[PDB]
Amino acid sequence: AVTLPSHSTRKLQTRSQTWLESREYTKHLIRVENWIFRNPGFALAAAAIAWLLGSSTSQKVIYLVMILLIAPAYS
Amino acid sequence: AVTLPSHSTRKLQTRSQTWLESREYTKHLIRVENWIFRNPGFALAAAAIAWLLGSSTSQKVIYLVMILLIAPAYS
Amino acid sequence: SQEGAVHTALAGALEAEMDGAKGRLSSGHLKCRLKMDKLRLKGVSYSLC
Amino acid sequence: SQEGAVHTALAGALEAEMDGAKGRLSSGHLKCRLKMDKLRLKGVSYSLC
Repeated sequence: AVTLPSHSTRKLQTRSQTWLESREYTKHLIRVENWIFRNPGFALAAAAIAWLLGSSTSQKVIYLVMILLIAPAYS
Repeated sequence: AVTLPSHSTRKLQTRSQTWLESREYTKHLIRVENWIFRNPGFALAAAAIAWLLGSSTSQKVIYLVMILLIAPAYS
Repeated sequence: SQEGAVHTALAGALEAEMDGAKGRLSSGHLKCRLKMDKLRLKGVSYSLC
Repeated sequence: SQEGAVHTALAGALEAEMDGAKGRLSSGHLKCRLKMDKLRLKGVSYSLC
């Protein structure tokens, strides 16, 4: 079907490498990087929505990052 | 491969139904709901990491929701 | 076989059917202006039944 | 088919092999205490060569 829950949630930990280990890092990094490289306008809109939220600067930057990570996965 | 960019980003719009229309809503909701139901403790961890951040109450609840979405996708 | 992954990746794309070399799309739209300057009326000048 | 999905859905699952009705796992973890009080030294009482 469509959902198919990922198994890296319950990663079995042992000295031997797991089934597809060499790919996780670039997996998530590449998905986000590609999605952003396609649509920059949303980077602008996310900057604005972050700036209008949050009092201090730290909260604003954290909001920027969390929006930029939520939108690519549509999670 | 592992990444496989989703096409709903570029949802082709017209009167006729698209390839898999009936599945999008429950797709995303089901993924999130199942992941949270499997691991309850992260609800508490997210509540704490929210409460430590953000002055107002509304900002803290927005933080809680955004964390509880960004985690199930490991986005 | 990587095929179901492509099938669910193709979420939100239009279907289409194909016969022979030609493929007939299933959804689109067009913009046609209708020059109705040479439409007449067949009925006028007929007596009532 | 959706198999290509199950191959990527599995990430962080151990690989195992199978012979007959038995399955050999090659990645594990065992805890054993070693009673080494019935070991002797074979070399004792040997002239230096």
